[PDB]
Amino acid sequence: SQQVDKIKASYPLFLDQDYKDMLAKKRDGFEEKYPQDKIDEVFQWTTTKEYQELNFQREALTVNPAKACQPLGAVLCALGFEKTMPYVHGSQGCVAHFRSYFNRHFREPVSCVSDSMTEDAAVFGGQQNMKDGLQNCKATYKPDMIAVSTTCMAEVIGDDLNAFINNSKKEGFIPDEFPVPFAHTPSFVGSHVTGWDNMFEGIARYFTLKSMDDKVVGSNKKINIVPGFETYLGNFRVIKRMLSEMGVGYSLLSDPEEVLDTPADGQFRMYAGGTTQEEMKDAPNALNTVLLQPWHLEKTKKFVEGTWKHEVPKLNIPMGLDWTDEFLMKVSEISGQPIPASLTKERGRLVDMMTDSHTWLHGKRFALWGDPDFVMGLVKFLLELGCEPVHILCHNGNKRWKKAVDAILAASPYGKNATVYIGKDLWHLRSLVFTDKPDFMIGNSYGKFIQRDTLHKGKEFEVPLIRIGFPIFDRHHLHRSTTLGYEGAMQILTTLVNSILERLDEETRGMQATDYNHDLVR
Amino acid sequence: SQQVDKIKASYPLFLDQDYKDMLAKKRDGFEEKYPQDKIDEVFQWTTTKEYQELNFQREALTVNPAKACQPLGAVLCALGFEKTMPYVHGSQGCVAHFRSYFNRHFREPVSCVSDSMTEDAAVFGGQQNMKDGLQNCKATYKPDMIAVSTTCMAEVIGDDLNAFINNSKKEGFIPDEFPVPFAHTPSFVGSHVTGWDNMFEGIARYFTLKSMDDKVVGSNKKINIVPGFETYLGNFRVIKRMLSEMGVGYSLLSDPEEVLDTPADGQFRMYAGGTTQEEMKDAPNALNTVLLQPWHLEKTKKFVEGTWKHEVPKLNIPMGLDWTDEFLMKVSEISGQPIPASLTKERGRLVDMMTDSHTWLHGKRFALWGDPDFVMGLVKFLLELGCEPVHILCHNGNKRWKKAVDAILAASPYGKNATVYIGKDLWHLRSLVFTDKPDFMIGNSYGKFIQRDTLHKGKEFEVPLIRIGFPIFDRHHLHRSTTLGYEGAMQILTTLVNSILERLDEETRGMQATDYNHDLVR
Amino acid sequence: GMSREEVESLIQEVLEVYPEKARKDRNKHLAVNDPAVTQSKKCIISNKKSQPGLMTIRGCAYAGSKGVVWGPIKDMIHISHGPVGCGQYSRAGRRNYYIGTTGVNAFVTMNFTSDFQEKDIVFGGDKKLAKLIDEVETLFPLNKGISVQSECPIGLIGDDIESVSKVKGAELSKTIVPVRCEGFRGVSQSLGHHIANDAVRDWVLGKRDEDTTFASTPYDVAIIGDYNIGGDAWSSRILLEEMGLRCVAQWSGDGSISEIELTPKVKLNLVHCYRSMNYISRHMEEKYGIPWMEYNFFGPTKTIESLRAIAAKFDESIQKKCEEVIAKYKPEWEAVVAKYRPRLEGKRVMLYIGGLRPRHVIGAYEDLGMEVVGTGYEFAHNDDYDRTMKEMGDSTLLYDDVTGYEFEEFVKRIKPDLIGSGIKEKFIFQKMGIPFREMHSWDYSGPYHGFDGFAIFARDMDMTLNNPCWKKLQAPWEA
Amino acid sequence: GMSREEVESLIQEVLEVYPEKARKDRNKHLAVNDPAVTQSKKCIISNKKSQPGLMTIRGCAYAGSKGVVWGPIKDMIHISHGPVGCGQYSRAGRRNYYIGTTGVNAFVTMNFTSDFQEKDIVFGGDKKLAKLIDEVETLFPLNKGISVQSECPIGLIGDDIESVSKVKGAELSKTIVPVRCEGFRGVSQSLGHHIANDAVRDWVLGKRDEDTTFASTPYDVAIIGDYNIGGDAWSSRILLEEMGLRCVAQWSGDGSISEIELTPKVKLNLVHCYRSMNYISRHMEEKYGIPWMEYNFFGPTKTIESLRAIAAKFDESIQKKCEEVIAKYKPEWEAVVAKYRPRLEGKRVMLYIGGLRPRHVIGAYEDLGMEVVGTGYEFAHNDDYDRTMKEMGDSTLLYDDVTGYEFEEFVKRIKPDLIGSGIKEKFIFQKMGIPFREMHSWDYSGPYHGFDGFAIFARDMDMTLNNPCWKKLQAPWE
Ligand code: ICS
Ligand code: ICS
Ligand SMILES: [Ca+2]
Ligand SMILES: [Ca+2]
Repeated sequence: SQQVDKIKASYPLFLDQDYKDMLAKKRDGFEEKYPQDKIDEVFQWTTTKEYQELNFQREALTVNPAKACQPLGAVLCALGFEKTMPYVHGSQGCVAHFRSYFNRHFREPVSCVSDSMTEDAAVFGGQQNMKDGLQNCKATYKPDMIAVSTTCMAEVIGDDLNAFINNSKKEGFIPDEFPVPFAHTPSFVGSHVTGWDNMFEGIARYFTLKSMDDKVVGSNKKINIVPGFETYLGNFRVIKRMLSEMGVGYSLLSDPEEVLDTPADGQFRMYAGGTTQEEMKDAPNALNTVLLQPWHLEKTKKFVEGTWKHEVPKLNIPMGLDWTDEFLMKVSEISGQPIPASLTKERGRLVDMMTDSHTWLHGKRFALWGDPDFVMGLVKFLLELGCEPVHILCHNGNKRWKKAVDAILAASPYGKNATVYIGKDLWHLRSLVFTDKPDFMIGNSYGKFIQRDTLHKGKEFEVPLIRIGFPIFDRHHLHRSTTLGYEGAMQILTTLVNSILERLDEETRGMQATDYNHDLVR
Repeated sequence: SQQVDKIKASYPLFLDQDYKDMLAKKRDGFEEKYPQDKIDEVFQWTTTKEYQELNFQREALTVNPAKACQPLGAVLCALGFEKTMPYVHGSQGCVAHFRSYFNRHFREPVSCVSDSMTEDAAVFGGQQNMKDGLQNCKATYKPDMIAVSTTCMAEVIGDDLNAFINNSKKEGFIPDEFPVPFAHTPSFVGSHVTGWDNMFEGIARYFTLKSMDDKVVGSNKKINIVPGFETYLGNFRVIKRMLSEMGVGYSLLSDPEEVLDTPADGQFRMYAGGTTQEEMKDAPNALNTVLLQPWHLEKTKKFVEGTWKHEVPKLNIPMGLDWTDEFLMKVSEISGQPIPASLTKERGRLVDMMTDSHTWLHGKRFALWGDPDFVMGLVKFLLELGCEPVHILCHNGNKRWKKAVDAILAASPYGKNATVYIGKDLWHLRSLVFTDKPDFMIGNSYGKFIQRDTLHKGKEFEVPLIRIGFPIFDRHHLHRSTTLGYEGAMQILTTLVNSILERLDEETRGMQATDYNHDLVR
Repeated sequence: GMSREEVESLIQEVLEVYPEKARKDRNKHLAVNDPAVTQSKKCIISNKKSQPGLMTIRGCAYAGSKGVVWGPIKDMIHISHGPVGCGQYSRAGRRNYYIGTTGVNAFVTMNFTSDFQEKDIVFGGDKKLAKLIDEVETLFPLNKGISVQSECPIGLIGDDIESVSKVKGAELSKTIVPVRCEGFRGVSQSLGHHIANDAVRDWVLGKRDEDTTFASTPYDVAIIGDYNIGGDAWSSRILLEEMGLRCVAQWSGDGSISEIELTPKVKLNLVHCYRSMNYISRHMEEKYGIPWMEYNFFGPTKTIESLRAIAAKFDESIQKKCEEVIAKYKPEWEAVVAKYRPRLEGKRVMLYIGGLRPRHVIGAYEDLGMEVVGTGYEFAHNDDYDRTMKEMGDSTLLYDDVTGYEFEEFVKRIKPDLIGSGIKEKFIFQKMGIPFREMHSWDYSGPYHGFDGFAIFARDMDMTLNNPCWKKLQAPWEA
Repeated sequence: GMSREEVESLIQEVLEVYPEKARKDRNKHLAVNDPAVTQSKKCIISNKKSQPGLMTIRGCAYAGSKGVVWGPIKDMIHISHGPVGCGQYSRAGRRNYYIGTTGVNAFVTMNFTSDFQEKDIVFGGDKKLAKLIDEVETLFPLNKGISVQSECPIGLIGDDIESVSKVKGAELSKTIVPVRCEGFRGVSQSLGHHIANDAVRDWVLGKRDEDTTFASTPYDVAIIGDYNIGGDAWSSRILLEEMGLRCVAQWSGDGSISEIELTPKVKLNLVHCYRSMNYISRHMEEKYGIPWMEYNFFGPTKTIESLRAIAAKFDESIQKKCEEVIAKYKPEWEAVVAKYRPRLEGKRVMLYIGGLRPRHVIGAYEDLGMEVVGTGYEFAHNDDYDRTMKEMGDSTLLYDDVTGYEFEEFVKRIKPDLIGSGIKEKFIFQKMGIPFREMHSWDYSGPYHGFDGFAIFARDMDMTLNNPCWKKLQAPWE
């Protein structure tokens, strides 16, 4: 039933007695459900050390991964170029999924096309799909460039992207000088971050590989910036803002920030902003090339160093206090521009926030996961704040990275109870947050079901989720935020200290029970 | 007792059985406490319509006010001037309180002096305190200017600030041309906002009243901006940024943003930034003067119109979509500068967020309070979002304001169940949120005890607080936020829609009970 | 609206952008309705391959199987067999509601996968799948069966998931269902349905063929093809049991394996989503003699019609409980109409959805006095188009497997008041200042089925279509 | 550290900035300790008027009455009588913890006010105050008393709150306490303590003089002057009751009016804060014959000293239970020293607090191997400075009613490792890169009293003094 002036959606409609009774009938009558004491018993068991050891002995089964696949990254990378259509050579179902994925995170349009290879092409190849696809897509959506990647079908059957695109040009499907950079991006190698590197390396190669003769390092006086797989708008904006604040000539190579934030003014803009072709062609003439997310831009680094001859500096992601300092001093050194008083002040302001807020941060224990650069930055900042990262999880992490993180933890007294996990998933993490309970999790939306699990054991066991990373599907507009620089450091600190203060208020809100510590001032 | 490796502070130390037992002893033996059943019965009664009617019949008693006193406002105003010392003529206890107040909200130093009038001066006047005070303050803290206000003691005994300051100059306690503007700021007239208005008018007068002869309207090509009592740093910053983005010459008159956000770099800076003396002197030469918070800048308006001959435009506070539009169009009109592509896009971006977020906002019911301009702006923005502002409270509001707000509510279908209350306090508000429960409260920290009260009646009765206003004492760094312009609109929208989504997650977090509606995507 | 000649020119104009091969194909999938025409094949073709590079909205056969049919079945563990992507992108994307203790006895929102790496591709994943099954068994002991939802590379590398399934099935005494729903098979989510229905038939449905212990009644029915989006299947069931019927199974929203195994014991299969489950329904009739009928629980008009059609298959006791149910909900839906119809009357809706809804929702719109001026399906066959042409007005637009470009251009011309489609369309139209409702996920709202869903549907249409945000897209200095 | 000649030169130098009149005064309020000096009046004066315009840290007599003494008393409603400021600035500012149902039977965090307007100043607020009493009675029926806390203008306009209180007191059969704590009286919070202790004596304390129905025991005590910041009084009480005593009242943290009324029945008054409550203690000895003693529950050393002194006032049975209390907590505080002392050993603290703590906390700093190199009070009298000069080392700095400018200049030179003072100082010294602990509000931590408090105190001093934030203040490119 419904009261027309107070209409109920699924919550709380299905709590009505009449739906409760019907749901009870369904269960008893037909579901053959395990008794609730047995469900209770099995629940308690999934929370134990015994279960955790069995859990960590998995070799074949992944449960609740914390990565996506390569072509997702290649798409994101491709969206940062001017009037560019991401074009994934293979099965169409992939592209539906990529699009919806980013749609839910950015709440924006995400344009991408497939060439809809089917079982036909799984046997005779998808050469025809690429000729007709390239031709179709250029004619219909009029990009100035098509940036091609691959799904696991095309990989497995061995489609030669290079030959397929060259033959598309030779038979007249697209014009000879129409830019079609590409990259094989197999979903069974690495992760989404690896596809971004592969795509970027493909585009740099397309525009520079055969034109190196006329290039001179430093002749354009700019510093190239490669952002890597980046899904906060504020990160791109902060990096541009700081560099213009220092007077530093720069080229941000893959810049999606406009096309992921077009205005609602009566018109749909399929393409906005983005790194220009001329910027990619002129990039070799930069003073140097700075990689924001070096742990998944290794292929790109090898090309930049090997072909462009740039001496890529050994910089961590510019996250937290020390690493943003290091970034800025390095930009200053390469460019000859001093760090201006405005950025010195912003730094000092960040320090000031640390000083006001240290007493609530001190010793707080976190579990956290994400992509390798993001995770190490977050670990570094947590240590700077006097917090204890306990459970550090990177599903797409590697052994070299894990070593680097372990050394970071070892340089600090706050790292002493920290373990770094590579190759493990959110079902592994769920065990850790029961067996060695932290104060909070820092992660993406998937983490909500861990928190749900912990609360089921008891209120005292609940570990609340602080949403920082990708994807965030269950809150609005957080993709507009900043994690990089002094700016993002300020935003993280604020969210951390206030998450702690909100949770304290919750714990002390009980009239005549806990509200003795319910202070107006904190 | 304590376990040395897991030390407990007051929460949760006093929940231990031996403290519980001891607290039980103290009550039974000595407190002669009312029985719990009787506390429960009286509590239930405070939640009822019958109690509300008695509650709203108060004429003499105020309980939990939502305003402060004039000189608070005068101090904030004075802090926005270059190397200025706020100086309150009267009792020292007022200044200790003013400082501490602002210290907790800003978590910064707040410098201000008293001339420490005592019972001696309550009888012979505080003329000696002002002569010694002005001299001591100038010599010790070296301001370039001392901006004087009064406490209720000085008002009641009738100290003539004008003659005391002139006699200070005449007898050589401070130089003749040392700037000493003043304003009488009686705490038993209006509120903190009225104090800001009196101080500002006093400084404007000091610097222009006798030099009007050579002034020509619009000869400097600037627009003066008077901000009113403002305690979010982002508001000052946003207004400046937008105006500079339009290429508009401006003078922000009272600009505390620097002194309220100095870096922690090894040095204490008593004074930073702020409107210069030459700026105040040259203000009459502006094209016009814009009052960002006109409902408490009435005295300033009379002076600006009557003496400077500016045709102060009839603008509301630049809050939400329509009113930021109006502000920008008025600035463009006065200045001759067009609104730039970047501001049109920012506006379009705000609209886009509204469109993405409308389905969770629609019909949500708010109770809310604050200073008149802030409250009307918030009411206006809620209406734009499709939300219903049900209980609108302004303790320092007046009848003309309430009429203006009532007209705003009648222009919208979303205003239909709204009532605006002036002269009422947070004890009045607490009754309203029981008898006619909204979804949230939007207010300052004091609101946290209302939420505590509602949760005591039952979880289904809890009204959560969303902190927007002044003071906010129980969260860190919110005073760095923005409530004005499209920027502030974006921050308010994001906080609203996520507070709704956080509360929904809380309600649906119950395993096998409510977690059917615990969606990864919202 | 538009004349037949105008729409027909709209089609021709939109198609002039394409190269000739894509143009000649596209032409066949865009029709101007004639509601007399009972043979859909006269006006429009369907269920063919997508043209390359045209930004189809279609999904794949894995989505049809795992995402749509098998996924929801709450007390089985469903394995995404392949690389990490597909399972991750579908994980908890679809609001197939259920009651359970997730991670203990129910597993719907979780993503189990084999996470294929290069060693598995080159040397096959059959030994990995076998060890995966033992791992699932140790860690999720209360699961009541497992399925293995094949992603693209499985069939391409020559893996034998059927053999693993029967070997491990025997070893553990457990139902393990191999599904060959690889994304290159077929042309859309549709073949996945078919594949999935064929896997239920072969590995599950037969299990109680010789079991005579279920105590059946004359009033036993199954809800076939309702995946309980926001609770729709719940809000449907309550009406059927108020009418005196016994709903033995739900396929597959809030669905259990036991309820699927008991379905051959019912007297009637009540099929909502014909597209997805007409396969198994035909099988159950051939094998068990169980009749089936199509129904529609969208808006009061259709619900009332269905309730009465369903009752008429039974005896008079059911037929008059029917009239009692209808009398009970009369004041509730009449109040929803009285409140909302005046707010929506005359407003024009364009739809694009998957295989049912583009027709099934039309009555609900008409019950609020709205007009569906356009509709279409990503993956329908011509038997869906037969059923649609009657439900649409003369000269309305029909589009099959619409491209992004086309749909955008159709909107610009038709200028509807309200679009209902999916997540990859919503943000596009919002920016053009056209109200958009998501008509798969219900924008996180619903249920929309039954009398209780109607009230939500009406509230939702109004909350969006008349929202204050839509007046604000022009900067006032560009008027 | 510094030679006497250096500190003495420091004083001179800082004072050169003042005009001659402020210079000659300030000189008398700043001293270089000599810990043999038993008579504080030889080295430094106190409890005089503030120099105008020097940015004193001092508060007012209202704050000493309402904020400090009466405010905490949980089951009475306390009225801020005057304009809207004062009650608003001290609403919930002070962490005087209590157990109750706020708005229903307890009222500590609420702000009740007459909100004076112009009509009230011009014509008086006596009829308003009488109508306010009746509205409190209707809306908060479970209140057990009312106080009326005069703000500045009350005395200035000639209002008669005493007569209102007797009249309404009689009509309603309720204790209504007029308090003349207007902020121009005195020179600081101090006079407010006095004024408030005199209002307790006159309107409340004598109420059960002729009531003999209380069942007393040989072991009945009251905790006088612990306002239970963060639970400090609770964390004191547990120890006294573990030692076998019966704590009848707490004045006034978690305090009830009936516990104040029963206090004349006790055997001994345990006075923590001498400054604020020596007045009433002296009264209870004169009138009731009840002895009183000072104690100190800050750190293990002082607490052990205090438990044993308290015990020795009673029989062998209490003295025995004492040694059992001490025995039980020995491992707990020893583990706190083992853990934290090595982290804080040799660190130098500068203090500036109100009227007790600047001396009372010194033993707890020393128990962690720390040195208090400087201390002072906003509103001490010379009886406080007497008790301080022994507790401080040779050549340490002493300051009374320190100005902002002074305290800053003193830190620049002394360069302590840690400064502990109030909210209006914290943010200044943080920007200087000096660790800072709030020593009124405990920085939202605590309790610090007793053995449970020590563990928190120690954790807190370490968490701040060794925090990683302090090494980051200088940009690396400078
Ligand atoms: S199944 Fe089909 S697409 Fe019949 S694949 Fe799809 S939950 Fe749609 S139009 Mo998303 S045939 Fe169900 C469907 Fe319709 S996912 Fe849902 S909404 S009624
Ligand atoms: S009462 Fe007093 S100022 Fe003895 S007015 Fe003050 S809660 Fe201080 S040094 Mo704030 S005499 Fe208590 C005091 Fe000491 S407020 Fe607290 S800390 S021990
Ligand atoms: Ca958007
Ligand atoms: Ca600060």
